[PDB]
Amino acid sequence: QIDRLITGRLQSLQTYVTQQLIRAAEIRASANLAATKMSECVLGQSKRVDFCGKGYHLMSFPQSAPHGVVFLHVTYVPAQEKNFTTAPAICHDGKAHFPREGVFVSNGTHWFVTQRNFYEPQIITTDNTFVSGNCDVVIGIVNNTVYDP
Amino acid sequence: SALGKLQDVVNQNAQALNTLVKQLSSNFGAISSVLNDILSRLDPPEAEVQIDRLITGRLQSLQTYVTQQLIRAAEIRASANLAATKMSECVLGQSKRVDFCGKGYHLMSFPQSAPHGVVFLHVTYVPAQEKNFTTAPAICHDGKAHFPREGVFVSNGTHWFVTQRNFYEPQIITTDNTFVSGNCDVVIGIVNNTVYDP
Amino acid sequence: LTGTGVLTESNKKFLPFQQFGRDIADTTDAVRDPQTLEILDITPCSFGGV
Amino acid sequence: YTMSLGAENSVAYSNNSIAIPTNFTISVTTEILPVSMTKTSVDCTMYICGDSTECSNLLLQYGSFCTQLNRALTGIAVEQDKNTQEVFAQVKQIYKTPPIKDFGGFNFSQILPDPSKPSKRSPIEDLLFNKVTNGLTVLPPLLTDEMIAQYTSALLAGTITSGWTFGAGPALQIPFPMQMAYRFNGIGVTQNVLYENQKLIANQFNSAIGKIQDSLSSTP
Amino acid sequence: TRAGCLIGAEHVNNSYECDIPIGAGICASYQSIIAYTMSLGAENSVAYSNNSIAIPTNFTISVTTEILPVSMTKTSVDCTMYICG
Ligand SMILES: *[C@@H]1O[C@H](CO)[C@@H](O[C@@H]2O[C@H](CO)[C@@H](O)[C@H](O)[C@H]2NC(C)=O)[C@H](O)[C@H]1NC(C)=O
Ligand SMILES: *[C@@H]1O[C@H](CO)[C@@H](O[C@@H]2O[C@H](CO)[C@@H](O)[C@H](O)[C@H]2NC(C)=O)[C@H](O)[C@H]1NC(C)=O
Ligand SMILES: *[C@@H]1O[C@H](CO)[C@@H](O[C@@H]2O[C@H](CO)[C@@H](O)[C@H](O)[C@H]2NC(C)=O)[C@H](O)[C@H]1NC(C)=O
Ligand SMILES: *[C@@H]1O[C@H](CO)[C@@H](O[C@@H]2O[C@H](CO)[C@@H](O)[C@H](O)[C@H]2NC(C)=O)[C@H](O)[C@H]1NC(C)=O
Ligand SMILES: *[C@@H]1O[C@H](CO)[C@@H](O[C@@H]2O[C@H](CO)[C@@H](O)[C@H](O)[C@H]2NC(C)=O)[C@H](O)[C@H]1NC(C)=O
Ligand SMILES: *[C@@H]1O[C@H](CO)[C@@H](O[C@@H]2O[C@H](CO)[C@@H](O)[C@H](O)[C@H]2NC(C)=O)[C@H](O)[C@H]1NC(C)=O
Ligand SMILES: *[C@@H]1O[C@H](CO)[C@@H](O[C@@H]2O[C@H](CO)[C@@H](O)[C@H](O)[C@H]2NC(C)=O)[C@H](O)[C@H]1NC(C)=O
Ligand SMILES: *[C@@H]1O[C@H](CO)[C@@H](O[C@@H]2O[C@H](CO)[C@@H](O)[C@H](O)[C@H]2NC(C)=O)[C@H](O)[C@H]1NC(C)=O
Ligand SMILES: *[C@@H]1O[C@H](CO)[C@@H](O[C@@H]2O[C@H](CO)[C@@H](O)[C@H](O)[C@H]2NC(C)=O)[C@H](O)[C@H]1NC(C)=O
Ligand SMILES: *[C@@H]1O[C@H](CO)[C@@H](O)[C@H](O)[C@H]1NC(C)=O
Ligand SMILES: *[C@@H]1O[C@H](CO)[C@@H](O)[C@H](O)[C@H]1NC(C)=O
Ligand SMILES: *[C@@H]1O[C@H](CO)[C@@H](O)[C@H](O)[C@H]1NC(C)=O
Repeated sequence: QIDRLITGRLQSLQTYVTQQLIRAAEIRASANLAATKMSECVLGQSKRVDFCGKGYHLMSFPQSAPHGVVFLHVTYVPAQEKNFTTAPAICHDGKAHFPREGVFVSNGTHWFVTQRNFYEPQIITTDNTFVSGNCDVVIGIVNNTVYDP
Repeated sequence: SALGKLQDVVNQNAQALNTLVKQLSSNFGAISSVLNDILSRLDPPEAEVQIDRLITGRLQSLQTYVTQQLIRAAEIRASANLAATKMSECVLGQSKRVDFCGKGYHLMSFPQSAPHGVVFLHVTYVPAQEKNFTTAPAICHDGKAHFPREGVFVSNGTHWFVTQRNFYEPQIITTDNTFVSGNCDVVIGIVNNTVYDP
Repeated sequence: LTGTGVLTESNKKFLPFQQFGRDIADTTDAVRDPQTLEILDITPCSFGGV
Repeated sequence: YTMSLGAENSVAYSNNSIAIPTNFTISVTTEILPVSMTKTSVDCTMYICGDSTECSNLLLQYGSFCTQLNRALTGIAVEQDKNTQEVFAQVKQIYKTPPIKDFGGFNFSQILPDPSKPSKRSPIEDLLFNKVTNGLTVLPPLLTDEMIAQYTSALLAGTITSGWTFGAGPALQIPFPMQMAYRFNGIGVTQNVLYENQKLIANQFNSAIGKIQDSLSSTP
Repeated sequence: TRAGCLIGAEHVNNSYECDIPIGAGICASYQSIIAYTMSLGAENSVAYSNNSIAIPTNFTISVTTEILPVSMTKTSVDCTMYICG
């Protein structure tokens, strides 16, 4: 009778230890993920999409929790978008001009260059554009003047 | 104790094998742990019972050994996937991920073979010998606000310069390393300094 | 009802028909002395790892 | 019903039109990750047999099963402490914020430790700790909750006062409206946008931090 | 201690790095055997102000080791031979 009780309790204890080992593997994977988020979102700014919150990641703050960690991801979300007419290049003096960092936009009558993630229109100059080739190659090039300072 | 991570895996596997070998010495409630002794001592009606007890004990031991072997195989597979990720991102490229390829700003990495493992020599850049400077967000000149294109405005006490952010290399604040956005009335903490024109 | 434990005074007020006490895990942690109607907590003896 | 995935959003695509954002929202979101478990240890001999010597004499016939169970539980117990060590102890310098909280309008009082509380926790961390409710032994964790809160306080002080520089070497101080501008340039937005609209970004950040505290206090 | 009763270790008021973990913030070390509350790290107050920056003037090329296990010993057990021979 004691042998029956011993083998039953030993089977119960082996089952408990096996499922505890499986849960320990799962918790170790979650903790490795949490250490990766601590290194990449808190100790630096991450370019990885949706790794440190929804939106363009700015920073993160760690908070202790009972058997856990809570990351407050501070992110940048674009808002209040506006339509503009765009072109890949500007044709001027038989030369093709491409934006150095931004994008050509038009509000209907005038052409500007702006940064990609925020509307900040600037006059298309030689300082924010670069010249490559003529106007015969680029599909969709439009005619506009390019100011010279 | 430098190579303790590989030696831990080797010791765990050898200890699991030693436990599995040691479990043959247990009779599990039978009269003996040796099968030849039972088969040479007993008639098959009672040797069937003794062999059945030995079989269920050894089968329980073997199933237990296979269970922790599969758990350790999952752990080693996760570690090997991590090692393959480090080989792809630290050796075959330069990684922007902080502390993924060593402490500091990661420059490059070297792989080295190890018994059942890999050793990454992470070559990183650590800043050192830092110095205080008085800083400003923008330079006010001719009613216009000037901001650094890639660097930062610093001052050693009397003169203003622009430098790259991770190394002190002072340069004259010009129109070639600054850009103009707005007037001086909006930016909090803007200071007055001249901006040279080449 | 037999067992091994440290028998201390208890602040649990039993109803007069109740004799023993159980926790969530169905272990006898409270009991009534039959001689004098008083309630005693049964704390397990303080075993530990060495 | 048959479930609906999401609202249809026909994007107005054409070959010469673009959509450019004119504004922004500073959005703070929560991510909760488990790190460790309760470290449990089981006396296998006492669990199977208690104090019965005949039971232990019969249990010795099964060999070293109890040793394997105890060793597996010991490995789990030290793995939890290793997990907490890898997650929270990523800095060897304990940083503190300056006594004057002049960060250019940015408010961190909900995430910095409260000096009035004896546990030295943040209000958010205090709310998080309030919202969580036979041979068996529970081993205490190696790092107490006070020291884990101290580690998070050091990480917060480092990322507020020194940027990402403390994670790559010595902590190099930088004003927070400059740190923010650097982060803006990391996501491809010019520094001027941050500087011109610094009051609005600080107000949005403080409002989002308050909404985080309200959402944690209002969601079970 | 909160972990239990510790016999044979002299409790000190100083804080060091953890050598042998006891638990609940208690660690032991040999120097006789002493027991202490661990020190998390060296204390460092960053000199923050709203108009001062720290710029590095030099650098260190630092090489660090990272050891990662890849495989185990490939063991196979004949189940019939192990149980029965
Ligand atoms: C597109 O933007 C340009 C530049 O902002 C607009 O041109 C201005 O129009 C206003 C309103 O008549 C005038 O007061 C300014 O003198 C104009 N500036 C220049 C440089 O011409 C233009 O009107 C806008 N077009 C549309 C359709 O909105
Ligand atoms: C943009 O300007 C170019 C050149 O200034 C224009 O190309 C001319 O088109 C006319 C009419 O078809 C031809 O007679 C010329 O020979 C072309 N010149 C060259 C150099 O190719 C082009 O048509 C203009 N596009 C727009 C939309 O105004
Ligand atoms: C900050 O740096 C500037 C540039 O190095 C220093 O200006 C020089 O000062 C020396 C010392 O008299 C002169 O010989 C040079 O002619 C100065 N250069 C210029 C361009 O004027 C300035 O003195 C430094 N300030 C402090 C407080 O050390
Ligand atoms: C930086 O220069 C600006 C522009 O010259 C100064 O602003 C002037 O301040 C005086 C004194 O209050 C006023 O009378 C002027 O009307 C201001 N002009 C403008 C355009 O705002 C500013 O005070 C200077 N700052 C420092 C620290 O010297
Ligand atoms: C940009 O212009 C497009 C095209 O005119 C707009 O798309 C339409 O928006 C209206 C407004 O409700 C809808 O009724 C149409 O069904 C949309 N068309 C398509 C193809 O989706 C778009 O809204 C404009 N964007 C902005 C920011 O004004
Ligand atoms: C950009 O959005 C912000 C809010 O997200 C706008 O700020 C609001 O401005 C209105 C009117 O000026 C005020 O009533 C609100 O109180 C402001 N909100 C905050 C949080 O300060 C801002 O005006 C928007 N800018 C543009 C150009 O649309
Ligand atoms: C930062 O935010 C905190 C909390 O939102 C502000 O503290 C509040 O101050 C008001 C005005 O004195 C009190 O009525 C509240 O009770 C305070 N809240 C708490 C939680 O203490 C604080 O004023 C903000 N600014 C600074 C510079 O700390
Ligand atoms: C930059 O200046 C600050 C303030 O003058 C320095 O911080 C002080 O450093 C000394 C020396 O360790 C300490 O005794 C003071 O307590 C510090 N002050 C504060 C407010 O923390 C800092 O060391 C300087 N940095 C450099 C690189 O020279
Ligand atoms: C930057 O730090 C390096 C340390 O690697 C300095 O190089 C040392 O310079 C001293 C003084 O001449 C020599 O005695 C050492 O032998 C040099 N070390 C090495 C490895 O070459 C370097 O001088 C420092 N530079 C500055 C500007 O501080
Ligand atoms: C866009 O397509 C229209 C036809 O639908 C064509 O007339 C126009 O030239 C195209 N523009 C570009 C930039 O490809
Ligand atoms: C820094 O704070 C001081 C007050 O101590 C203030 O006078 C000064 O204008 C501030 N500077 C900036 C750049 O915010
Ligand atoms: C039982 O005997 C005890 C002995 O002191 C006495 O106090 C008590 O009144 C008796 N009756 C009951 C119901 O306990």
